[PDB]
Amino acid sequence: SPRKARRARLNPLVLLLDAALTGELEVVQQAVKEMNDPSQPNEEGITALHNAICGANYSIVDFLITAGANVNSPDSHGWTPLHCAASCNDTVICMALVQHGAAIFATTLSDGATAFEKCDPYREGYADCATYLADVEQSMGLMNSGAVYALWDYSAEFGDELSFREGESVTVLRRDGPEETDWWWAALHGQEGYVPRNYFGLFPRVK
Repeated sequence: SPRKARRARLNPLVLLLDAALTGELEVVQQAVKEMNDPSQPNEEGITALHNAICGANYSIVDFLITAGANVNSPDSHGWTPLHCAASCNDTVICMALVQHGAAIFATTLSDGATAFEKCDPYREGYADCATYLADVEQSMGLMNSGAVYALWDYSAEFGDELSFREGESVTVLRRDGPEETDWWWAALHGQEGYVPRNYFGLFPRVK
């Protein structure tokens, strides 16, 4: 059952997404080498990683992450790979994503929810997944000496805000600051300022 050249008139991205959804690893492997960007989305913002997650294809997910697939790419509705993993209550995938640069506080375009809030209480594994994500959220600015990793470059909009580049480590000084629920007082190279929570991961992206 090796991989083979597709029928000439079929769209390769479509075959990629189906293979990621059903579980055909070699096909995914072939597509990834041929395409320029393993994070290539269709018209709906859906990427191979999104489908691998929903299909519970652990082998394909690891391959894609290791290959550099954008673990934070949002679809047309603002759902990132972490949001999909949570809605399936798949703790193992959530962990793999978190450990490779997932933005814990990213929110969807629809209903503006975080991954934690997308856990499905109607499906099995709900308690375990929600608890993990809740612990992940609480450990930020506390664990690893209070350090979090920027997942994107950010240019301060105000002097009281902090500028930073993708991949840099930021220390969270004030987390539960009441005056700002979506920002944290932080430190980068001796400078102190506010930074948006959704720009950070517990771990850095795979470069």
